[PDB]
Amino acid sequence: ERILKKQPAPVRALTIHPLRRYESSIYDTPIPAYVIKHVTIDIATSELADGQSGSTIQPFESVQNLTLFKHDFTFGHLADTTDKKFVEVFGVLENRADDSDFQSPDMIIETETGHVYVVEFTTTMGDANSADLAARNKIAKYEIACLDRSAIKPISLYIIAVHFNGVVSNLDLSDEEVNEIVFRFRLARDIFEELRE
Ligand SMILES: [Mn+3]
Ligand SMILES: [Mn+3]
Repeated sequence: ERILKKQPAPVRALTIHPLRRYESSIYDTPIPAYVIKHVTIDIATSELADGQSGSTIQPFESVQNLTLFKHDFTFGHLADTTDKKFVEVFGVLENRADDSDFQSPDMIIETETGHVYVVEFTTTMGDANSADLAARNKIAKYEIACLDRSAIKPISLYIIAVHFNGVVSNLDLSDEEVNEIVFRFRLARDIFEELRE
């Protein structure tokens, strides 16, 4: 029996924390070798020093999944790929299903206190300004569904947008957390360019 579910109700509203720009600080860090075979990927995680950026990378990968490989690999240490829909957490609104019910952000996290956290990941091959635009596009994509459902349980909407030299996010990230996202993105780009052949 979970006593945190017995609290007075929180304000039912949508919270969006402000987007911040983060720069990576990877510097001259070893990047693991990879071997691609017809795909399977063996990543030489033995080459990394204990605790350096990249410690979340697993040595073996299997890859219909090629188009989203860069996205899924970059954020794989934070969330596995999902098809969890708004409707699985909230049910339909106004007694009629619509397109918003079947949107699927990267994460929908429910807490005992009754808040819901919606998290969306995205990438860009451009610069930091491109990453900010990508983050704002994902806010635009999910803001209507999150606002409407905040009437049921309060929602906070979080975005992580990665580029080659940093992250735009409204999470409060450490240098090491920024570096892990960027490090994985850079490696995913290297692998993807060879996979596309
Ligand atoms: Mn997704
Ligand atoms: Mn995404």
